[PDB]
Amino acid sequence: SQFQSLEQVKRRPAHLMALLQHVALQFEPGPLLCCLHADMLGSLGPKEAKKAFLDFYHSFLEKTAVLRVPVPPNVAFELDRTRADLISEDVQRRFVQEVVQSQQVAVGRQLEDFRSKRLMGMTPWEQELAQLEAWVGRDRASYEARERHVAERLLMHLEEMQHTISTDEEKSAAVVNAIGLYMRHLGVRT
Repeated sequence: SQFQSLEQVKRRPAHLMALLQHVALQFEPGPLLCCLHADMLGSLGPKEAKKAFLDFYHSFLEKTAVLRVPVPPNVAFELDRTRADLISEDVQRRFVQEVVQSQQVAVGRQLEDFRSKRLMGMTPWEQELAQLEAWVGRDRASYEARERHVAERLLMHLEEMQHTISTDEEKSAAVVNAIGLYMRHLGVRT
């Protein structure tokens, strides 16, 4: 049930990597990557979250952003009229939540597609995910360690096959960096 929702998969590194590889090769990766980085932003302090939000802006909200996601007109309007310093923590959370809300449909459809394809054996790394099923155990920390180990191998593999993400080197690089950033947040060594 790791794929029932983004909330459930965002915490499972190996399962998330499989989903990421699927999306990166079958859809526009922007929406899902945006949601993951937005969640990551929510676990940072006021100071760190401020710098992280600017990166989030440059990666997913700015006009020339390679991974630009469809931005709510209200947010885009306000961003173009708000100075970085003027950005309050409250206003920042609003922008993030509104942006994340507008990605739910696309990400929801992508999760749906992943679940259907998975039943047909049309999703990557199913063998690894299957093998993890036998090791949940009684110790959550030891299981979590196993998940991070598998995810690391999947991340290494995705980087090697970077060119298959897109013919645009700027795009594939942006995707790898984006996934790398979030995986590091889950304790997955790059």
